[PDB]
Amino acid sequence: MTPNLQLYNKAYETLQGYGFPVISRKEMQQEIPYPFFVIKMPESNRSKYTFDSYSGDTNLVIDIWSVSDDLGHHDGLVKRCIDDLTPSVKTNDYDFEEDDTNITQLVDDTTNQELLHTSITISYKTF
Amino acid sequence: MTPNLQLYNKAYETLQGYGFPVISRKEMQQEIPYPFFVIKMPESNRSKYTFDSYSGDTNLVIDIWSVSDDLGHHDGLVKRCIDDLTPSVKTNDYDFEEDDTNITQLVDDTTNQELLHTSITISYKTF
Amino acid sequence: MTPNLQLYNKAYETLQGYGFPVISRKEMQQEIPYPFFVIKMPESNRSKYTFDSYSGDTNLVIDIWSVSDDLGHHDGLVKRCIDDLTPSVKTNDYDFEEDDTNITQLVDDTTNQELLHTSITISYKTF
Amino acid sequence: MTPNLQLYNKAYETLQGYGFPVISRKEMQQEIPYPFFVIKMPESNRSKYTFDSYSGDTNLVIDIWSVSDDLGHHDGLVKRCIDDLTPSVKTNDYDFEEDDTNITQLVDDTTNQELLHTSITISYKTF
Amino acid sequence: MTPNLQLYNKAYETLQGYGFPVISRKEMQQEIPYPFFVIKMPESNRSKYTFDSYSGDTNLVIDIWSVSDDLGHHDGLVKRCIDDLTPSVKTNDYDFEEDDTNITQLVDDTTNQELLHTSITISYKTF
Amino acid sequence: MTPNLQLYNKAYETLQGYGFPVISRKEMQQEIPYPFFVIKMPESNRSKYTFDSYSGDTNLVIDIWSVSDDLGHHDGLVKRCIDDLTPSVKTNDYDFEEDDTNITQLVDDTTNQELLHTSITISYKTF
Amino acid sequence: ANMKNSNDRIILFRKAGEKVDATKMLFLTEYGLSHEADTDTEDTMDGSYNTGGSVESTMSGTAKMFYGDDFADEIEDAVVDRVLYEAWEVESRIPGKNGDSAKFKAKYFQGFHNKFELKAEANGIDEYEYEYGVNGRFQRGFATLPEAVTKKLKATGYRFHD
Amino acid sequence: ANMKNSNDRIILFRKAGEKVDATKMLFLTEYGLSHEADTDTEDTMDGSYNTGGSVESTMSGTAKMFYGDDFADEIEDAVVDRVLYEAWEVESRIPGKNGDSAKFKAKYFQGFHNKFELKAEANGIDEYEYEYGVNGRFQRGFATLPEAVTKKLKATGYRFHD
Amino acid sequence: ANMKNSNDRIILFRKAGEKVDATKMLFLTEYGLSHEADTDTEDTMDGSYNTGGSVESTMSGTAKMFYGDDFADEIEDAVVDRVLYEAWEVESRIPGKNGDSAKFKAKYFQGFHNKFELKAEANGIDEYEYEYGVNGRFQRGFATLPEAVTKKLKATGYRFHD
Amino acid sequence: ANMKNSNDRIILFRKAGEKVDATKMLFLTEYGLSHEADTDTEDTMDGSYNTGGSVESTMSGTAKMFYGDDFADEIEDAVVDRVLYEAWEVESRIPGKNGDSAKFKAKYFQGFHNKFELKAEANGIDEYEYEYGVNGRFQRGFATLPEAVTKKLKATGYRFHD
Amino acid sequence: ANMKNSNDRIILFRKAGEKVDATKMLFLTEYGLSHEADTDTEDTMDGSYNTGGSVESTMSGTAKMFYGDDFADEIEDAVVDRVLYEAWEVESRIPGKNGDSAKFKAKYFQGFHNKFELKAEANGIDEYEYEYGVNGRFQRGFATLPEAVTKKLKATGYRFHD
Amino acid sequence: ANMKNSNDRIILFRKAGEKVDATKMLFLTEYGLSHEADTDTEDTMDGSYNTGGSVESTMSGTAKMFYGDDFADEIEDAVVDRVLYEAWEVESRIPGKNGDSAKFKAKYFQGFHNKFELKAEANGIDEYEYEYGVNGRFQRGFATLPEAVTKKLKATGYRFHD
Amino acid sequence: YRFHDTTKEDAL
Amino acid sequence: YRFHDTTKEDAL
Amino acid sequence: YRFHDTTKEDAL
Amino acid sequence: YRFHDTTKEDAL
Amino acid sequence: YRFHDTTKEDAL
Amino acid sequence: YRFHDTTKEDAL
Repeated sequence: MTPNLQLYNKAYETLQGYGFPVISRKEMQQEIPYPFFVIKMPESNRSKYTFDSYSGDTNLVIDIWSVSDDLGHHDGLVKRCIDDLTPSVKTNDYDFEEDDTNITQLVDDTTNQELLHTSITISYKTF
Repeated sequence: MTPNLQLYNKAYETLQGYGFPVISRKEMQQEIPYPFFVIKMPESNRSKYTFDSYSGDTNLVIDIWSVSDDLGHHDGLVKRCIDDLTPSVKTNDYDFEEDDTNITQLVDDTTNQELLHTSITISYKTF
Repeated sequence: MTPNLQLYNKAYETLQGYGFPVISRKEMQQEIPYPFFVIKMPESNRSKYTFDSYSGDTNLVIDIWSVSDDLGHHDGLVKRCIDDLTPSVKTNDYDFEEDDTNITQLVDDTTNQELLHTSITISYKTF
Repeated sequence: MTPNLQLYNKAYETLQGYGFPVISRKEMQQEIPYPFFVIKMPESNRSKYTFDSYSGDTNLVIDIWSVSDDLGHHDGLVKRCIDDLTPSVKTNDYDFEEDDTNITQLVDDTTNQELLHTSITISYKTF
Repeated sequence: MTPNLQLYNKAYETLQGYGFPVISRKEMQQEIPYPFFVIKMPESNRSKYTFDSYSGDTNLVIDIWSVSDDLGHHDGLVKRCIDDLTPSVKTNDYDFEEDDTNITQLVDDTTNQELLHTSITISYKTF
Repeated sequence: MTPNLQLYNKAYETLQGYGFPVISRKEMQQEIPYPFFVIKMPESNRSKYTFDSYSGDTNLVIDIWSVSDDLGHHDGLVKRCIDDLTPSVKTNDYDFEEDDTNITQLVDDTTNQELLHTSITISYKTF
Repeated sequence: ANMKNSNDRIILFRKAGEKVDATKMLFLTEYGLSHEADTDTEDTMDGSYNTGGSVESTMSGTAKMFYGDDFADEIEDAVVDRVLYEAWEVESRIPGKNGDSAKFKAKYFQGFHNKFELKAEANGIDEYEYEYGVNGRFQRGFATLPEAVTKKLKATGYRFHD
Repeated sequence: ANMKNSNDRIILFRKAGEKVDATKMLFLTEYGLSHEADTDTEDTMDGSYNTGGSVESTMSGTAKMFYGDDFADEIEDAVVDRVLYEAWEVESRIPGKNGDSAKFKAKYFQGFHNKFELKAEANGIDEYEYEYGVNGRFQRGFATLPEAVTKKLKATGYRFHD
Repeated sequence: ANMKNSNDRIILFRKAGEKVDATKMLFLTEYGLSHEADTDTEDTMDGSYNTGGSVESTMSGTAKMFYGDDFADEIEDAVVDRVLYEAWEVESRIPGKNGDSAKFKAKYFQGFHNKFELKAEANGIDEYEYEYGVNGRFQRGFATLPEAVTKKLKATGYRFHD
Repeated sequence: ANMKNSNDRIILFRKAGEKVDATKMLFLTEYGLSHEADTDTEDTMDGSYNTGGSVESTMSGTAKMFYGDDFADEIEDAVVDRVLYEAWEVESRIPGKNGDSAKFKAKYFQGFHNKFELKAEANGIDEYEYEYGVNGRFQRGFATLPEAVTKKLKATGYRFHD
Repeated sequence: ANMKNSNDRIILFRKAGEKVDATKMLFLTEYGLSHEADTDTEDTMDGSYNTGGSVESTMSGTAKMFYGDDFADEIEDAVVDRVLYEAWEVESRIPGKNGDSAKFKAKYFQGFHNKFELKAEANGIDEYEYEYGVNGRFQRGFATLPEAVTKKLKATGYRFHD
Repeated sequence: ANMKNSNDRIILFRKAGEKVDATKMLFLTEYGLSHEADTDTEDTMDGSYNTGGSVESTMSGTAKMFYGDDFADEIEDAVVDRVLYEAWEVESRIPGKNGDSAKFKAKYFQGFHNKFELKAEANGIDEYEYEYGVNGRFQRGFATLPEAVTKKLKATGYRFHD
Repeated sequence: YRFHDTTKEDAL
Repeated sequence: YRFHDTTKEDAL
Repeated sequence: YRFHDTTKEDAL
Repeated sequence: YRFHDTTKEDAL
Repeated sequence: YRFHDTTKEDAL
Repeated sequence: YRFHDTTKEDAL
C-alpha cells in the first residue's frame, strides 16, 4: 500500500473506536446523527532524502461536525483526535511524525441549522 | 480543552463584562441592539518548539458593529477590548502573548443603514 | 483613542479647512459639488518594538474626486494634501512619520461623466 | 521526438500492459469500464546546464479512475504505477530521474456515482 | 505640481507633435482616426532616500491603437515613442531616468475589426 | 524596428518556409487546413546592462494546432521549430540567445473535434 | 508555560562613586550578557589535561535614541573618559522573599564601557549600541527598582503602561 | 523507518562531588556533541606521514529560560567559579538489557562549563546558550533516569506528556 | 513618542586653518560615529585585572554624488594629501538655551580623512563613502548652522523643503 | 545522458586489522572527497618557480542516525581512541571486467577518523557528520560488495529496494 | 535633481610610453576607485597621538567580453608582463571652461594592472574583472575624449546611441 | 551585439610528454582563469614606491561526472602523483587567419593540477571541481581542435549538436 | 566589591 | 574517571 | 583643542 | 599499503 | 608625473 | 616553454 492508504486506515482504526459515525462522504439515503467525523484521503509528497531512502510529507485532514448546542463536547472530540494521532503514528511500512497541526473552526449555517465545523489538518514527515 | 476554546472562553469572560451583547452569529428571531460584539473562533497552528514542549500561533478575531452616529464611542470600545486582551492572557493550561494586533475599520451600508464595522485581529504566540 | 481615530481626526482638521466638502461616504439625499474629498478610516498594525514600547504601521487613504475639465487644479489639491500631511504628523498620544506615499489616478466614467479619481495612500510608521 | 513524446510513449508501453484501458481523453461513443487510466502529455522546461548539454524539468501526470467499492485495489494500481515509473526512466534519446512524486486523491460524485480519482504527478529532471 | 502631472504633460508635449491624435479616453461623440495614442496618468511611489531628499518610482503607460494592415508602421510609432522618452526626461521640478521599459502587443478583435494594441510601460526612477 | 518586430519577422521567415499555413489570428472567411501555426507578438523587457548598452528579456510564443490522429507528426513539427529557432537567432540590429524553452500540450475539444494544441514559449536574452 | 519574556529585564546604570539613584536604560532593542573562560589544554605523553584559565565577562546592547534624553550622551562620554560605571540587571517579576519584599532579583556589576556606536540611516530612527566590560565576579542580590520611574511616570499611547 | 528523533536525548547535569540526584536540562532548543583530533603531519623526503595528536571534546547547546527555574543561574555561576560538573547524555528509548533493565543507554562526562551567553530580544523569549568542555575519555554506560522528574510530574497543555 | 530621526543630524566640514564657513555634507545616505577602547586584561595568581588602554574614535558615512558639487572632490584630495579637517555633527532640532539661542547642540572634531571609495554600477547613481579618524577628545558645544544653506536656499520637488 | 547519480556510490568501513566483512555506511545525506597539494613557490631574480610540496587527502560526510544501528557509536569511539580504519568507496554500477566479474570499481583507503559532530535540533532527526584523514596514496581496485547487505536484506516502504 | 549617473564616467587606458590615442574600456558593468591611508597610532602616558602613514590607491572594475575586441587580451598580457599603463577617468558631462572647451574633467593615473580574472558560467556571457594599482598622486585635469569612438561610430539596437 | 558566450570556450588537457591527442574536458559547468601580481610597496621619507613582485597564475573549474568517462579519474591521479599536465584554452569561434585557417585562437599552459574535490549530494549528479597551477608565462597561439571529438561524434537529445 | 542597591541611600 | 549513575546513591 | 563654531568668524 | 578487498577472506 | 591628455599628440 | 599544438603530431 501507499503511505496514503496506510495512514488513512490507521486514522479509521482510531476514530471508528469512539462510536460516533465516521464517513468519507455522506450518501443521500444514509442517515447520520450528529456529531460525526468526515475524513479525507491524505496528500503525499515524496523525494530522495538519503542515499538509501526517500522521505516525504503527508497531509491528513479530518473534519468534525456537531450541532452548536455544546461546544465543550465538540472541543473534547477535537482534543481526543489530536491526542490519539500525535506526536507519531506507526504502521507496517511507514513512520509518521507530526510536523505541525492546524485547527480551523467555523459556524456553519448552510443547513438551516447552526452547526460547528472544525477542520483538523496534520502534516506528517514520513520515513 | 484546546487552546482555541480556552482563549474563546476567556474572551467571552472579558467582553461580556461590558454589558453590550456578545454573539458568535445572529439568529433570525434574535433582536440585538447596537453596538454589539461578534466574536469568531480562533485558529491555532502547533509545532515542536523544544525537546520538551510545543509552541505555535493562535489567532483571535473580534468584530465590533455600531451605528456611525458616534465614532468616538465606537473607538472607545475598540480601545477597551485591546487594553483588556493585551499584552498577555493567562489561562489554566496555556499562556498567550501578543505578537501583533491589526485594527481595520469599514463603513458598511449592506443594511440600508450606515454602520461602522471594526475587525480586531490579535496574533498570540502560545506556550 | 486608538491611533486610527487620532490620525483620522487630524486629517479632517486639515482637509476640512480647504472649504471643499469632505466625507467618509456619500448618502443618497446629500448633494455634494465637485471637487470633493473622501477619507477612509486608517488600518493599523501593532507589534512590540523595544522593551519599553510598541511601534507599528498605520495606513491612511484620502481620495479626491473632480470633473476632468481642469487637471492642473485637481493636481493642486493632491499636492496640497501631501504637503500638509507629510513628512510627519503629531497628535496627543501618537507620532506619525511618512514611510512612503503612493499616488494613483484613474479616469472614471461610471457616472455618465468623465471624472478624475485620485487615491493618495500614506504609510506612517507610528510610535 | 521531443522528450515529451518519448516519455509519453514509454508511459503507454508501461500502463497499457496491465490490461485495464488507458486513454488520453474519453470520447462520447467509447465505452470504458472501471478502473481506467487517463494519461496527460508532459510539460517540459529546457535550459542550458553545462557547456555541452541542456537539462530540464519534465512533468508527467497520470490519472486513475475507479469506483469506491474497493479502495485497496485502487491503491494497488497507484503503487504499481509508481513502482514501474520510478526511480528512473531510460529511453532512446533521454534519461529521466524522479525529482519528486505527488499523490493526491479525491472522492468524485460528478457522475451520480461515488468514484475515486487519484492524480499522480512525477517531476523528472531530464538529461 | 506632482511628478505625475509633470511627466504626463511632457508626454503630451512629445506625442502630440507627431500629428496623430492623442487622447486620455475616447468620448462617444468624438471621432478618432487610426492610429491613435491613449496615454494614462502615471503612478508614483515616494520614500525617503537621503538625509536631504525623497526619491521614488514613477510608472508611465502609453498605448498605441492601429489597424493591423501595416505592422511595420505601428512598430515605427512604438520605436519613435521609446526613443523620444528614454533614457531620461527632464522637467522643471523633477528628473526621470528609465529603470526599465516593457512592450506588449495584442491583436484585438473586440471591435469587429482586427486591431493592433501595443502597451508601452516605462518605469522611471525619479529624483 | 523594435526587437519584437525583428524577431517576429524572423520567425515568420522560418515557419512560413515549411509549407503549412502560418497565421497571427484566423479570420472568419479564411479556411485553414490542419496542421497550422499560430504565432503571437513577443513581449520585451528592457533595462540598462552595461555603461554602454541595454539588454533585456524577449519572450516568443508559437502555437501549433493539429488533429490528434497522428501525434508523432505533430511532435515532429514541435521539434522542427525548436531546432530551427535555438540556441540563438541573429537579425540585423539584435542578437537573441535562448534562456529557456517551455513546451506545454493540451487535448482540445472546443471544436467538436479532438485537436492537439502545443504551446512553445522561448525566452531569449537579447543584446 | 511560565516562559520568560525578554522585556521583563530592567537594565540600570550609574556613574561609580557619586551618591545618586540609578538611571534606567530606556528603549532597549536587544540585549546580551556573556561569560567566557580562556581554558588551554596541556599535552604530555602521560596524557593531556585541561587548565583553568581566567574568565572574561561582558554585557552588550542596543537602544533607540530619543529627544527627552541625556543618557546616550553619558555613555559616549564614559567610553572616552574611561569612567567607571556600576550597572544592575534586575528581573522585574521575581520579588524578594522577606525583608527584601519590595526588591527584585538582580545581578550587580561594576566595570567600564568599552564600545559605543551610533548607527543612523535615512528612513530610520538612529540606534546606538554599546559594550560594557565587567570587572571581576558579578555579585548576586536583590535590587530596589526606582518606583517613581518604573510605575509612577506612566505615559499613554504605544509606550508600555498598565 | 526507525529514524532517531533528537528530542529523545535527555541531557543531565550535576555539580561534581555533592551527593544529589542529577538535574535535567529542560527546554533544550538545539544540541551538539563534538570530538576532534588535532593531528599534524611531518614531511620527509622519504615521504610524509601523519602524527596522532591529542583529541579535544566538547558539548554545546541552547535553551529557553523560564520562571520556575534555577539552573541557568547555576550554569552562569559555574562558568565564573570554574566549578567542575558531571554530565550525562541519555537515550530515552534504548533500555538496558538485563539487570540494567530500568536504565537507558548513556554517555558520562565530567568537565567544566566554558561558555554562557544570555540572548534577549524585544518580542522574544530570551535564550541562553552554553559550552561544556569534556575532560578525557567520555565513558560509556547505562544511566538511571530520574523517574519522578521524567514521568511522574506530568503537566497539561503544550508541555509534552503521555 | 519623541523618537529621534536620523535625518535631523547635520554633518559639516571645513579644511583646518582657513577662515571660511563650514560646508554641509549633502545627500548623506547613512552615517555612523564610533568610539572603542582597546582594554586588555593582565592575569595574576592573586587574580586577573583589566587595564585601561587608549581609545580610538572614528566617523564614517556614505553619500550620493551630484553635478552641482565640488565636495567629494575635496574629500578625495584630502585623503591623499593628508589634509587636516575640522568637522561638526549638529542636532538640527536641539536649540541652545540662552545666549546660544540661535545655535544647535553639536560635537566638534578635528582629524584626518582616512578612506574614500567611489562605487559606481550600471543602472545607478554612483555613491562615495568615506572614513574620518578623530584626533583626541571630541569637544561638546553649540554650533551655528549656516542659515543661508539650511533655510534660505530651499528648492522645489523631492529636495526637502518646508 | 549517462549522468552519474551520487547515490550509486557505496561507502564501506572496517576497523583495521580485524578479520571481518566491511560494514556499509547507511543513510548518507551528503558526501565528498578532497585532495590538495601544499605547493610553495620560490622566487629568484632569474625567475620564479613552483615547488612540489606534499599532498593532503581527506574524505568527509553526513549521515542520519537511526535506532537499528551501532556504527555511529563506532565512529565516535574511533575518533577518541585514534583507531586506524580501512575504508572503501565503491561505484555500485561499474562492474569488473573478467575474473573480477562480481566486483565493482573502487578506491581503497586506510587512515584515521578525525572528526565527529552530532547535530540535534528540535523538530528533526539528529545528524552526525564525520571527517576521515587518508594516509598516503589511495589505492585503485575492484571491491566485492557485501551481497547479503546490499541485495538480500531488502525492506519495504521508503527504504530503497528493487 | 542633478543626480550623477554612473554610466556618464568614461574609463580610458593606454600602454605607457607609446604614441597612440587612448582606447576606451567598453561594456563596463561596475566600477570603483579607492584611496586609503595606512595610519598607525602611537601611545604615550602623556597621551596617544595619530601618525600619518602613506596612502595606497587603486582602481577596480568588471566588464563583459565581446568578439569585436582585443583589449581584455591586453589586460591579461599586462598583468603578467608587468607593463606600465596610463589610465584616465573622465566625466563625460562636465566640459572644460575655456580653451579647454572641447575637453572634459578628468583624473589621470599611471600604474600597473595587478589583477585579472575571467569568470565564465554556463548560461552566461563571460565577464572579466581587473584591478589597477595607482602609482603616486593621481593628477587632476581636463581630457580630450576620442570623438571618433565616442560619437562618430554609433550603432543601432541596444548599444547606446543618440 | 557580438557578446561572447561562455560555452564557446573549449578546455583541453593532456599528460605532459606523451605523444597523444589532447582530450576535451566535457560537461564543464563553470570556469575561471586568474592572474595576480604579489606587489609590495616600500616606504621612504623621500616618498613611497611600488615594487614589481612576481605573478601567480591559476585555472579553475567545475564539471559533472558521467559514466562514459575516465578523465576525472585522471585528474585525481594527477593531483596525487604530481604529474605535469599541458592544457589549452581554445576559443571555438575565432578561427586563424591564413595557414592556421583550420585552427582557433588559444592559450597554452603547462603546470600541475593542485586540487580535486568530489561533491556528492542526495538527489543530485555528483560534481567534481579542480584547480590547476600554471607554470611561468602562458603562451599565445592557435590550436587545432580535435575534429573527431568536436564535430564527428555528435549525439541526439539534450547533448549539444548542430 | 560587594552588592550595592540601586538607590542613593546605598551609594558606593 | 569511571562511569557513575545519575542517582545520589552513586554520588561521586 | 577647544570647541570652535562653524562660522568664519570663529576660524581656527 | 596495497589494495585489499572488502571481505573477511581478505582481512588486513 | 604630470597630467597628459588622451591623444597621441600628447604621448608620454 | 613555447606553444605546442593539441595534436599528437606536435607532442611535447
